[PDB]
Amino acid sequence: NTKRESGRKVQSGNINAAKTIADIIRTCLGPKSMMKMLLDPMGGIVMTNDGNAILREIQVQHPAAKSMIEISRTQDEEVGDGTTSVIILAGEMLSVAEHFLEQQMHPTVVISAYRKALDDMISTLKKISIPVDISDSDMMLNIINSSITTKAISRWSSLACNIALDAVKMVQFEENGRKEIDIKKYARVEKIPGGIIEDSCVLRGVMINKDVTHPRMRRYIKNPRIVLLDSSLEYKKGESQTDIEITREEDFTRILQMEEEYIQQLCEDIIQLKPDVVITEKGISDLAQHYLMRANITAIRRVRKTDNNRIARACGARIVSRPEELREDDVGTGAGLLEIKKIGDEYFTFITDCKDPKACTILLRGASKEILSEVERNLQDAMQVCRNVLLDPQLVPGGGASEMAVAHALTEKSKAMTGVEQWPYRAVAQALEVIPRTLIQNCGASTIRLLTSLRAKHTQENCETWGVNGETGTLVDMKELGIWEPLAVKLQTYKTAVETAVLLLRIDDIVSG
Amino acid sequence: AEVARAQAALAVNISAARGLQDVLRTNLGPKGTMKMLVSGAGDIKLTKDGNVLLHEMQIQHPTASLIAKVATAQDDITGDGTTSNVLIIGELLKQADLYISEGLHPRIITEGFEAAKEKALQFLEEVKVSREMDRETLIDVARTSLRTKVHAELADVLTEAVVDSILAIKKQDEPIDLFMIEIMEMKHKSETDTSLIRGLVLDHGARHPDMKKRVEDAYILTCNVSLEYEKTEVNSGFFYKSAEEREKLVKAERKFIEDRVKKIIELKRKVCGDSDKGFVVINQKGIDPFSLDALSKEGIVALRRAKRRNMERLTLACGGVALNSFDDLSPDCLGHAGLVYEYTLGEEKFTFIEKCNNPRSVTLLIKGPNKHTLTQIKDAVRDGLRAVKNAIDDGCVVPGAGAVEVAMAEALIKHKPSVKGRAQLGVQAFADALLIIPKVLAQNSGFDLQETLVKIQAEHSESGQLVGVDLNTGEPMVAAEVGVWDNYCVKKQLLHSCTVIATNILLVDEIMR
Amino acid sequence: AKHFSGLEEAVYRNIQACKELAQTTRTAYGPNGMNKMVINHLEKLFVTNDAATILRELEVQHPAAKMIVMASHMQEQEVGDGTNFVLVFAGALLELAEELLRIGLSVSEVIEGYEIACRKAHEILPNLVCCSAKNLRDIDEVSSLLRTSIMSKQYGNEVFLAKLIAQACVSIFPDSGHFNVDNIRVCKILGSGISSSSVLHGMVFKKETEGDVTSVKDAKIAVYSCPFDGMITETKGTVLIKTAEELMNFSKGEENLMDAQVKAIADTGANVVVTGGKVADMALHYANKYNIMLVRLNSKWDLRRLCKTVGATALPRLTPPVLEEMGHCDSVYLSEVGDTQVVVFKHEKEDGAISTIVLRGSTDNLMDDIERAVDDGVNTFKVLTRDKRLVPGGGATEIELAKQITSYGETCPGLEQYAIKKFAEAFEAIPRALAENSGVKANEVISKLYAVHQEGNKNVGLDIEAEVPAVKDMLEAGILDTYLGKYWAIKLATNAAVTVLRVDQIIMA
Repeated sequence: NTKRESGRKVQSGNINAAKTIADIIRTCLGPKSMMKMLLDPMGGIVMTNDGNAILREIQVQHPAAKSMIEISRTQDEEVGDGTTSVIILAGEMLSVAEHFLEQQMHPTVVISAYRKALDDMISTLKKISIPVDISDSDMMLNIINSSITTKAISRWSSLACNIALDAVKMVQFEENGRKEIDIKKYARVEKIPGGIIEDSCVLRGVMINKDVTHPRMRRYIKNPRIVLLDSSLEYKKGESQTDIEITREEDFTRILQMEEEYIQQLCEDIIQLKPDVVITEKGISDLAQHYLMRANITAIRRVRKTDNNRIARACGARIVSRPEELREDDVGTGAGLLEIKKIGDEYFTFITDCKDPKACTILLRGASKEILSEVERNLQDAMQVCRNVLLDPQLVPGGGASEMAVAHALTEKSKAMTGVEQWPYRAVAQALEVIPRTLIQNCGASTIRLLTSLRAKHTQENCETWGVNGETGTLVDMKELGIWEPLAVKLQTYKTAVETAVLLLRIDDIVSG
Repeated sequence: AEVARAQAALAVNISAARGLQDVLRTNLGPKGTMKMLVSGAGDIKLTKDGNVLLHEMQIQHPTASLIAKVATAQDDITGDGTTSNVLIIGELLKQADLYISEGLHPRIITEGFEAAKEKALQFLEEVKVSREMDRETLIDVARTSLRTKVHAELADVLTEAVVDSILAIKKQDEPIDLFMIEIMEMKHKSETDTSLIRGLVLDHGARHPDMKKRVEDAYILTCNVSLEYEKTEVNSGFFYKSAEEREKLVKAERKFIEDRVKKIIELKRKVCGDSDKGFVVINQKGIDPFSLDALSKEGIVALRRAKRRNMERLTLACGGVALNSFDDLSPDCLGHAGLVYEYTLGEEKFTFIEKCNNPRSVTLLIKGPNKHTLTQIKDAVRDGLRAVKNAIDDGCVVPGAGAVEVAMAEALIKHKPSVKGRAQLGVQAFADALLIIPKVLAQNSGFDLQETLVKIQAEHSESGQLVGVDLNTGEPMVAAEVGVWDNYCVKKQLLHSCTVIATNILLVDEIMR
Repeated sequence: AKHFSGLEEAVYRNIQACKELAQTTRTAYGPNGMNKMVINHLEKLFVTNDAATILRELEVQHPAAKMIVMASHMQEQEVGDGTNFVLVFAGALLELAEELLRIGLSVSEVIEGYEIACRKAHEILPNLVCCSAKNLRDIDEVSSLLRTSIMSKQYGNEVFLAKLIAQACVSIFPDSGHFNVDNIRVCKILGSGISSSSVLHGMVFKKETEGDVTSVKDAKIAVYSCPFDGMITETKGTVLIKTAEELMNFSKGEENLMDAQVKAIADTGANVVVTGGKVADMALHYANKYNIMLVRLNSKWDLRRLCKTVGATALPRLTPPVLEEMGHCDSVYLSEVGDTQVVVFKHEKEDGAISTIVLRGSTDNLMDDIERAVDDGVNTFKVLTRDKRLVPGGGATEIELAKQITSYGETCPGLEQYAIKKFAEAFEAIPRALAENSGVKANEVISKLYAVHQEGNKNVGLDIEAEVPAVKDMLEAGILDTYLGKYWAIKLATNAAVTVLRVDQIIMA
C-alpha cells in the first residue's frame, strides 16, 4: 500500500471541528444563553444547550468531532460538569494557537504553552479562588447554586442543591466525610417517578428501590439483618434434577420451574429463621420471593453486594451464611431512618445512612418524573460542587473573568517569560478570553471595551474574583454577585481541554486501516 | 455532515415560521374563512380552528414542529385562541426581525420580550372586568369565542347550543366539556347543524312493538356479550375441541339465547316487580330475534348496540352499575335512567338515557347527509364548546375585539423599559403583535388592518375608550358594548404559548441536518 | 394531485370544477337534453342526461366538486329535475366572484351576498309558484310533470315515459298519497319497441321461470342466493362431472338432496323459489316432481329487487328461512312485461312497492336513457305528492328572480350590493344553458324574456322553435317544475357553492 497524509489538512479540520463545535455551545453558555437546535435527517428537531447531546445524536465525524465527545464524556463523569467547557475551551485554544504558530511553523513550543498556561491557570485560580465553608450549606449554597444555573436550569438551584447540600457532607468514602476522591456511587441518585418536591426532601443516605417493592416485604423494621447468600439462599441456585426425563416433552416445562423450586427452598430457609432482610447479588427468583414476602423479609436484589455491604453496615446488619450459622456479630442498625415511600404502586425504601459511605442514593423529586431528572442533573453538579466545596473549599468567582484572570496572568507571565514561547503562551492566553466575551457579547455593546475594562480591572481591581457579569457585562464581583466557578471544575475542564488540542496538533495524518 | 449557524440558521427558522404562519392568517374572527385541508387520506376539511390545520398537515420545516407544540398548548389548555394563537408570534417575529435587521442580539431582544408579556398579563388583569357566568352574559362571550374560532352563523346557532351545553352542568366546573360532549352525527336534510338532546344517548335501540320505546322507570342491565352463551362476559366457544365439534356448539347455541332471555324475563320481574317499569337491557351487540321478541314480549327493552362510552356514561348517567353479561343481577347494581327512550329519527334509533343521575353527560345530535358538511359542523362545535366552557368557568372575562390590546400597546408607553431600550423595543415588538386581532379582521373585513386600527388606537387614546376593529366590517366601535368578550382562560395562556416559543428561536443560533 | 397551493383552490379550482361537472346540463337540461356517452372500467357507451348520472361514473380528483356531486344526488332523490340545473346554476354563481375578486371583494362578503339573496330567493320561490296540479291516480295529468321533469333528463319519448312512470308511480300504490324510494323497479328487456314498454306492478324476474308451475295466487317466496345443486345444511351439493359413477349417484341423491330443500322451502312455506344461484339438472327436475316454482339462476338484480320489495333476504346456505327471509307477493304468474314472457309477480298490498316499467329498446343504453327519465318520474312524483305546486319550467322562473334580486342589490348596498346583483346574475345561466343546447344566444332570449317583463311563462327552451330563439311559455307548454324542485335546485347549488367557495390551499406534509 502507498499512502501518506499531509500536514495542515487534518490540523485545519481539527481547528475547524474544534471551533465550530465551540460556537453555539459557548453561546449556549452563560447567564445569557443560546440554544443548539438539531434537525434530524428524519425531520425531528432537537434543541439542547448541550451539543454533546446534539452531536452524539447526529453525525459524529472522524476529526476532533470524534475527539470532542470523548473529552466531553471525560468531563462528564469525573466532577459531573464542565461538559460544555472542554469543547469550547479546546476549540478555543487550538485555533488561536496553532495557525499563527504553525505560520511560525512549529508544533513543539505550542505543546509546551499548554503546560505553561496550565500552572499560571492553576496559580491565579488557586490564588484568586476563594475558600468557602464546607460545613455551611449556605456558604455552600451561593457557590453550589451558581453551578446549577450554568447550563439550562436554574429551576433546581435551590431545591437540588438543598437536597445535594447536606447529603454529600453526610456521605463518606472507603477512605473518608465524602470529600477526597470523586466516587459517584457515593453520589447516587435514584428517581421517584411522579411525586412532588414536597414529598421530596434531602435524603442524606441511600435508597434501595428494590428493598421493599411490595407491601408484603419487611417494612419499617429498624434493626435489619442483612444476609449474604452462602447457606439460607446459597450461591448455587441450580436445579434439583429430580425425576428428569430426556425422553419426555413434559419434562421441558419441569426443568425451568425446577430452578426456582430449589430457589424456593433457598428463600424458605430464610423463612425457617427470618433474618428480617435478605440480599442476593445474582438476584432471587419470584416464586421463592413470594414466600419471602410472606415472612416480612424485605428482598434486596439487583443492587450490588458492595452496594448492599455499603448499605447493610450503613443501615446496620448481621450477615450470616444462614441465621443458624453466626460467623460473628455486627451492629444491628447503622442508620437513623428506614423509610419506604410509595409513589405509584412501587415502594421506594429510603434508608438515610448518616455519615456513611453507603451508596448515598438520595431522595429527590420533581413534579413529574421528567423534571425529577433535572433535580439529579443539577444535584450531580450540585453534589459535584458539594463534594467540590468539600474537595476544594477554595473555588473561584468568575463570569469567565477567570478565563481573563489566567490570560492576562499568562500575558504578564508571558511578558515575563518572553522567548518565542511568549507568543504561543500569549496565543494561548487570548484564546481564554473569548469564552467570557461571548457571555458578555450575548449581553451586548462593545465586549472588547468590556475586556478592556476587564483587563483594566484585571490587575487594577481584581482578576476572577471581582469579575464580569454573565447577564450584564459590566465589571462586578462574582463573589459579591454570588456567581462561582468551582476551582476543580475550572482546572478540570482545562486539564481535559489542553490535551485534545495537543492531539490535534500531533495528528496531521490518519489511516483507513 | 453540514450545519447552519449565525443568522443563517436563524433566517431559515424565522422565515419558515412566518412563511407558514401567514398561510394560517387567512382565517380568524368570522371574517376569516374555512381553510381547505386534505391530508394523505384525501378528505377535504374546512377549519378556521388552529388545532385541525396545525396537527394534520404542514409544509415541512424545523419550525413546523414547534408550531403544533404551542398549538398543542392553546387548544389543550384553553381551546379558544388556537386560531388566534398563531397570528401573534410572527407579527412579533417580524418586529424582532427589524431589531436584528438593524442587527442586535437575539438574546438581548429575547430579554426584551417576556416582561412585556408579563406586563400584558398584568395589563390583561387590569383592563378586563370580571363578568357573569350567566347564560346570556356567556352568549356575548359564546358567540365571540365560537366566532373568533369559527364563522359567525355556525357559531351563532352554536352560541345557543354550546351555552345550553355548558350551562347544562351540575356545577362541574372545567375549562372544557368531557361529558357534555356526546356527538351523534346523523344523515339528515340539514347539512350543517347540531341538535341539543339532553341525557345520555345510546348508539341505537332495537325495534319491536312489544319492546317498550318509552322507559321512564328503567332498571338497566348493561348488556354487551350476546344471548348465545350462558353466563358470559365474553363470547367464546364452549366446544370446538375437534373438527366435528364445530357443529355441536351452534346446535346448542340457540339454547343459551332462550336461557338468556329466560334470565332477562325473570330478572325484570325480579327487579321491576310487574312489567310496568321497563327493565332495560341495552345489548351492545345484536339481540337475537327470539330473545329480541321474547324480551319485548316480556316487557324488557332489549336495546341493540350501545357504546363502550354509552356503557361508561351509563355508569355515570343512570347512577347504576353496568355489566358485560345479560345475567340475572342483584336489583341494586342495575342502572336507572329516569328516561330510557329509544328515539327513531330518520331510520336510526337513538336511545335516550335521560334524567341522568349525573347530567354532566348531555348529547349533541350533529346533522348532515354529506360528511364534509357533517365533519365541519362537528368541528366548529367542540373547539367552541371548551371555548364557551372557558366562559362559564371564568368569573373573570376579558372584552374582545381589540378592547384590551390598545389598553396594552398604548399603556406600554415606553421608557418604562428604558434600560437599553431593547425591552423598550422588545415591548414595542410585543406591543405590535397584540393588535393582530384588530389587524387580521380589518384585513379580512372592510377597510384596513392599519387605517381602522389607527382609529382603534386613537379612539382608545381617546377617553381611554374600549374600542376595536369589528369582527365583521372592520371599523371602530366600543368593544365593551358589543359584548365581544374573550374567555379569561384564553388571554393569559394565549400570551404564554406565544412568547415561550418566540423565545426559543431567538436563542437558537444553530441547526444541523 | 389532490393537494394544492397557490390560490388555485380559491380563484381557480371551483370555477374549473363546476363547468366540468356542468356543461353536460347546458346541453342536457331543458325541454330535452343531449345525451353524453360514458365508458366505464367496463368498455361500453353510456349516454347521459341527468347531472348525477354522468357524474356518478365520472371519477373526480377535485377536492372542490366532491361536495357538489352529493348535492346533485341529494337533488336527484328529492326531485330529479334540476340536478342538471344545479350544476349550471352554481356555474353562474361562483364565477361572478372572480370579478369581485378582481374588484377586490373578500370571501365571506360576496358569499353573504349570494346567501342572504338565496335566502331572499327561497322566500320568493313560493311566490313564483305558478298554478299547481296533481292526481294521486291520474296518469295523464301527473305524466306532464313527470314528462317535463324528465325532459331535461330525456331526449326520447316525453309523453310515453310520462304516461308509464305516472302509471308506475301511481298504480303501484293504493294511495300514492304516500310515495317511497323504490315504488318502481325495472326489468330492462330488449325486443319490439322502446315505446312497447309497459307498467307491470310486481316483481318481474326476466330470468327463467322454471320448475312445474304450482301456484299462481301464491307468489310467496323463500328467497335464496343459495344455488340448488343440492346445497343444504346436512350436505351442500354441487354439480361434479369429475367421474361418471359419482354423477350416477348425484341424480339419485340430488332428487332426495333437492327433496329436503324445496321441502324446507315450502316447509317454512312458499310455492315460488327465488334461487339467486344455480339449480342442477336433477334438482330442477325434482322441483318438477316436488311441485314448487323455482325461479332459478336469477341475478343479484332480480335477487335484491325481490329482497328489496318483499323485505325478505336471500340465503347463501340453506337453513329453514324465516319470514324475514320469505316474502309474499300478490300473485306469481307468467305474463309478458313489455312483450317478454317470464315470471312477473304482482305486488300491491302483500309486500309490494314494486312497479315494473320494462325498459326497452334495441340496446341497454336506450334502457339506460329511459332509466334517466323514470327515475325522475319516480322522484318528481314524490315531490308532486309532497307538493302539487307547479312553478315555471326551468329558466322561466329565473327571469322573475333576476329582476327581483336586481333591485334587491340596491336595497343591499354595501359589498353584497353587487354580489346580490351577481346573485341576480346567478339565476340566468339556466336559459343560457337551454339556448346553448339550442345553440342560439340567450342574449336574444334574455331581452325577449325581459320584453314583456313578466316572466311568468315566457322562456326559450330546447326546440326547433328556439333555432331562432323564441319566447315560449314553459308554464303553458306543460313545463312546470315543482316548488321543492325550484326550492331544492336553488338551495344546494347555493349551499354547495358557498362552502366550497371559502376553501383555501390544501396543506400536505
